[PDB]
Amino acid sequence: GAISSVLNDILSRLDPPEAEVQIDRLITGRLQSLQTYVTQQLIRAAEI
Amino acid sequence: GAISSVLNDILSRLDPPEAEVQIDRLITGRLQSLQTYVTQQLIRAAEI
Amino acid sequence: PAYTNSFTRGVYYPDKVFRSSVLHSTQDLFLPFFSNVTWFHNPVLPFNDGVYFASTEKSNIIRGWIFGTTLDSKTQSLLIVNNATNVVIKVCEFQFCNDPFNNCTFEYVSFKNLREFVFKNYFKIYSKHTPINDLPQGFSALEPLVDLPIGINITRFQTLLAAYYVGYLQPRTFLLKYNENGTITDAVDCALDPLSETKCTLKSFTVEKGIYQTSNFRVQPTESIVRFPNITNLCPFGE
Amino acid sequence: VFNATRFASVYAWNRKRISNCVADYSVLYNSASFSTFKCYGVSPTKLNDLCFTNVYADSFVIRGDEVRQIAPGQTGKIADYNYKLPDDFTGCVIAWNSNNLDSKVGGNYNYLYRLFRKSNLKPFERDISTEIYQAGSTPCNGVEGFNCYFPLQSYGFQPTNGVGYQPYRVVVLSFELLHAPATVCGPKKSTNLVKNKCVNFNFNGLTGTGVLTESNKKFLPFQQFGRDIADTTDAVRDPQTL
Amino acid sequence: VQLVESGGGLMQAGGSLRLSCAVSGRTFSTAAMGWFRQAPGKEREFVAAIRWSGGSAYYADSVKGRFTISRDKAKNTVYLQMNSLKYEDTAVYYCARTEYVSYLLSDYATWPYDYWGQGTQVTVSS
Ligand SMILES: *[C@@H]1O[C@H](CO)[C@@H](O[C@@H]2O[C@H](CO)[C@@H](O)[C@H](O)[C@H]2NC(C)=O)[C@H](O)[C@H]1NC(C)=O
Ligand SMILES: *[C@@H]1O[C@H](CO)[C@@H](O[C@@H]2O[C@H](CO)[C@@H](O)[C@H](O)[C@H]2NC(C)=O)[C@H](O)[C@H]1NC(C)=O
Ligand SMILES: *[C@@H]1O[C@H](CO)[C@@H](O[C@@H]2O[C@H](CO)[C@@H](O)[C@H](O)[C@H]2NC(C)=O)[C@H](O)[C@H]1NC(C)=O
Ligand SMILES: *[C@@H]1O[C@H](CO)[C@@H](O)[C@H](O)[C@H]1NC(C)=O
Ligand SMILES: *[C@@H]1O[C@H](CO)[C@@H](O)[C@H](O)[C@H]1NC(C)=O
Ligand SMILES: *[C@@H]1O[C@H](CO)[C@@H](O)[C@H](O)[C@H]1NC(C)=O
Ligand SMILES: *[C@@H]1O[C@H](CO)[C@@H](O)[C@H](O)[C@H]1NC(C)=O
Repeated sequence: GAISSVLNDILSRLDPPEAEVQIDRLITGRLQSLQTYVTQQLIRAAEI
Repeated sequence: GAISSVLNDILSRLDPPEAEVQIDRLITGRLQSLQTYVTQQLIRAAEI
Repeated sequence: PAYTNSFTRGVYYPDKVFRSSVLHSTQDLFLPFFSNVTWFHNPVLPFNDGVYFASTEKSNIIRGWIFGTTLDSKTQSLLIVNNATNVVIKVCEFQFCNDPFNNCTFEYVSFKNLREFVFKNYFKIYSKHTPINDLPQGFSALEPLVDLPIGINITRFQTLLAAYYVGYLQPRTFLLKYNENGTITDAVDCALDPLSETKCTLKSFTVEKGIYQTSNFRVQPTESIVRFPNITNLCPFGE
Repeated sequence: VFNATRFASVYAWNRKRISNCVADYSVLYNSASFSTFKCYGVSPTKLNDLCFTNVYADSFVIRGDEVRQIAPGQTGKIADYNYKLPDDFTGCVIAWNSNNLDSKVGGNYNYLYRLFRKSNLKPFERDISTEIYQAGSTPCNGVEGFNCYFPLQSYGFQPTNGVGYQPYRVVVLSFELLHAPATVCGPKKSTNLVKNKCVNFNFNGLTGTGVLTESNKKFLPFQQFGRDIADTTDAVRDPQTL
Repeated sequence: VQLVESGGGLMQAGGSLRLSCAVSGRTFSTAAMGWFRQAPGKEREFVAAIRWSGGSAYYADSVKGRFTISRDKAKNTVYLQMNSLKYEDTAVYYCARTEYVSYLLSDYATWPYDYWGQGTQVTVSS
């Protein structure tokens, strides 16, 4: 839901006030992605 | 991302219109944290 | 120019918070443990960061400091003088001697002797006084004494007269141990050595045997490269 | 600060420190004398119930259309080269038209602004230097000419100028929301202390609910209050009593 | 605020004269001082300007290499050193002052000034 996938692009075009919001969206997304990955691996490891 | 890690501080500094936003950030954060804790406990309980 | 050892000296209470039997990790300006303190028995010293001053006294010879960018009449410079009764601290543009032995808005009035001070930036002064048997072996915390909201620019300082030592603070992460009574009893410099990194990671003073992942090694880029296609087909500015 | 005879130029904005006093903020937020009254990370009403170690009133003058540049993370000549607010600013910005005072027949040129600088200012940085700006590759050596300009320029303040170009007086209140002893409080009155009961307490703005008991903690003469493991307040020092 | 001019008068061609202009009365600030001249029946014409801060000077082409403008901040006085005088230099010379700060020194050649002196005659003879 951010303006771009690349952090550098946001940094270099959007100024900090708006850039911060976009980066917050990007952070939230990947942090959720990492959490999902970890959870799945935990369950997979239990099985193994 | 909120202006403080305390809730009363926000309530004692801002009006509802914006304390809402800050509190939303705090709630999101902590609810995510609780979900993580419970998830970890679930599989730990499985192995036990 | 002599070098002796800052074994564990340069520890002060970071803020006004009271903490008991809890280990607290803080990023602040603390003197490096086990670095060098230059030894002098009066030279001009630049105040780059906070400075650690440590005086070994026989007869209380030294009792004053000047703290100013140029230490001269033209800009207002901080001047602190003790004479065993009152600590006269003034911030005016005072004409200062070649060898010292107005517009002053702010004003305040109050080897066995080891006196340790930390001065940092407005202005903050911590200190501690102890009896001693060239820099003593051990550990002790400095309680804050003064907070001057003067906002005076200070990039250089001098002493006003006995041995003393000078150290320079650095922004280093420390782990501090608070005892039953909230007194600081031990510390760890999280960047001194790999063992200390381990201690700081675990938030403990006791690492039991094992292998611990502490940090992440990463090569830094040395330079920036920018490439674009050859310049051509100018705009018709000539026209 | 508000009733000051003269104001400072934006490039050399004045700073007044406020300490050790009671602040009746009503006189400001009840007054109708102000066009812009914008408070960040604080509501004015609540200021009556709050204490601070220090307050900074930064005073200066700009033209109307640049008042928007007095805000966190704005860009332009003012916010870049004259007076920069931090992105995490916590305080109030008050601005009101001063055409009746700062403008005169023929144009008031006493008020300046910095037009050139080699980099943007840091928050609350003050640059009063008059060095010749080297716009090009040729050193100026303090000599004005081609690509060598004086960094400052005057404001054209005439009574007939558009509201956009008319002079506006600006006051910026910043608060020291540190944990340290607070000397700047609001008008709110104090009461008696009740021990060994569940109460809704407020100590110098630190609000909470709990039971207040005489402690045995070996607090130091300077230590204001204490916390437990969870980063929550556990013990305090009475503002009125040691 | 008054601008009080002095010096000048009669001098033979090739000679040098110095004009002074003292600023009296309470000033908030001075941006720049200038000299202008008006020859009989002709338009008043820019001669030289000096920025109060820094002392950078700007000259009409007709006086370059011949005239020097200078300032004494403490005395609130501007000077025009008029060397290598020519008949063409005969005119009433006027001191001018402004509080207008332009980034661009050359603006002082064309800026309408706020304050004017009474004028001092310079007459260059054979
Ligand atoms: C404090 O005043 C001094 C006066 O010179 C200034 O610091 C100088 O800063 C420049 C810019 O980097 C350096 O090249 C000089 O080395 C500094 N001078 C000295 C004496 O160290 C500046 O106006 C102020 N500096 C600070 C820290 O605010
Ligand atoms: C230390 O020097 C100061 C310089 O005057 C003296 O401190 C004064 O103490 C007297 C007595 O109370 C006060 O009336 C003055 O206001 C103080 N002056 C200032 C500016 O501090 C004092 O004479 C000296 N103390 C000694 C000799 O022990
Ligand atoms: C906290 O303070 C108490 C009170 O002073 C300390 O208890 C004393 O300990 C010393 C030596 O450590 C003894 O001489 C005293 O007899 C003790 N006093 C009492 C009342 O028992 C205690 O050591 C301090 N805690 C720490 C670890 O700093
Ligand atoms: C000891 O002194 C040497 C000689 O200059 C210096 O390089 C070094 O920093 C000092 N060692 C320490 C870390 O105390
Ligand atoms: C004190 O302030 C006045 C007012 O600006 C100034 O004229 C004077 O130079 C200052 N004193 C010193 C020695 O800096
Ligand atoms: C005009 O021609 C001259 C001489 O060839 C050259 O220096 C200049 O760059 C030209 N102008 C433009 C705008 O191209
Ligand atoms: C005011 O505060 C002081 C603190 O030193 C205290 O001694 C005094 O009793 C207080 N006065 C009242 C009436 O609260």
